[PDB]
Amino acid sequence: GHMATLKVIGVGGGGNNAVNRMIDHGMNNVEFIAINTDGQALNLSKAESKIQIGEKLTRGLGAGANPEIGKKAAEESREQIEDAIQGADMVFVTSGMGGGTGTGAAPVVAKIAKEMGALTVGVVTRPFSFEGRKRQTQAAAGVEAMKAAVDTLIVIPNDRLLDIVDKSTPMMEAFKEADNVLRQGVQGISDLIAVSGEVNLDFADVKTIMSNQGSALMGIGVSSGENRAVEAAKKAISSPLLETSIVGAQGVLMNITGGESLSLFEAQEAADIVQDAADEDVNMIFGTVINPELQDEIVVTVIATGFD
Ligand SMILES: CC1=CC(C)=[N+]2C1=Cc1ccc(CCC(=O)OC[C@@H](Oc3ccc(F)c(C(N)=O)c3F)c3nc(-c4ccc(C(F)(F)F)cc4)c(Br)o3)n1[B-]2(F)F
Ligand SMILES: Nc1nc2c(ncn2[C@@H]2O[C@H](COP(=O)(O)OP(=O)(O)O)[C@@H](O)[C@H]2O)c(=O)[nH]1
Ligand SMILES: [Ca+2]
Repeated sequence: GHMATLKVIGVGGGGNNAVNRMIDHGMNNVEFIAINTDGQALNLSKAESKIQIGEKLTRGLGAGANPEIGKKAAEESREQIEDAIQGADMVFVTSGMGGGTGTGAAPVVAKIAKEMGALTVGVVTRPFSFEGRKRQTQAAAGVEAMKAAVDTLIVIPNDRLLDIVDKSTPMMEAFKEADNVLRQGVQGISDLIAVSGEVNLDFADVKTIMSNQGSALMGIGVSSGENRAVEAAKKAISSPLLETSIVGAQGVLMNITGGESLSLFEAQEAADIVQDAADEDVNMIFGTVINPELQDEIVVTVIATGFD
């Protein structure tokens, strides 16, 4: 045995960007890997591990919006990608769909990770509508290839970022909001592995809900005071940024963390919120953690799968 190990792999520009910002934000117990055709971007990566793919193919340039180049680049560097993944129990592959490198290389990276035995989760963006129909169509083909290669896929349409900004919100601030989805998902699973809960969930439960599943929702809700459990549950299952909503979920992993005041009744309330919002009979795998360092705060974390 061993404690399950997580790796986060950014593929292409947006994925590299997300890795850098996640490192800026602070992340423990996760190995970051930056993968790119673009050697200039890779040289600026904050990631401990860097893989320049397609050296012979692009000679250190990007893939110039041709997803076939990203795919061939990943295939040319297959052994390097294998060596960088080796040992991971879980791999998150993050990439912006629509360009040349991520669209083509990220599904190959995901396929390698899954063939190497890792639980493989993709977190990808679709391009803004203002980038045009061709970019959207190219990205859609990437999303489909991603879905065929991963265990579970989280898709963030970049157009959703236009729903959470005002007319002055800096573009980089909007990008950081999108980063929260992956980042807090990683932090949640890390905490799940590391702590023996009063009603415990561990990596085998993660595998049961996420293995070979397709579309997924991951979310988290923190609340306090009067209706804290219902509120936190509602916040966990309702991100404005995700393409896949909770509605239709057949499998759910749900954890509630609270202080010593965490009540049985409010645990039921929270679990019921997820049940009814799913509008399905949900196979729930339910966990609970008492963190006495919490006072009046409750945290609800949800991963939902089983839509397809
Ligand atoms: C700044 C700030 C204030 C507050 C309040 N916070 C902040 C920042 C962050 C960042 C993340 C969080 C909340 C994390 C969370 O609470 O996660 C619970 C985790 O579960 C656990 C955890 C421990 C256990 F002992 C057990 C168990 N019973 O042994 C247990 F179950 C959990 N992770 C997942 C999960 C499932 C799928 C996915 C994927 F994306 F991969 F698809 C990711 C995560 C689930 Br489902 O559950 N905060 B935050 F605390 F809100
Ligand atoms: N949300 C977000 N989307 C991004 C970011 N960077 C790029 N994108 C999106 O990702 C798409 C592909 O860009 P990029 O990753 O640079 O292309 P690649 O390097 O060829 O894979 C773009 O068309 C944008 O829609 C980012 O930092 N955040
Ligand atoms: Ca646990």
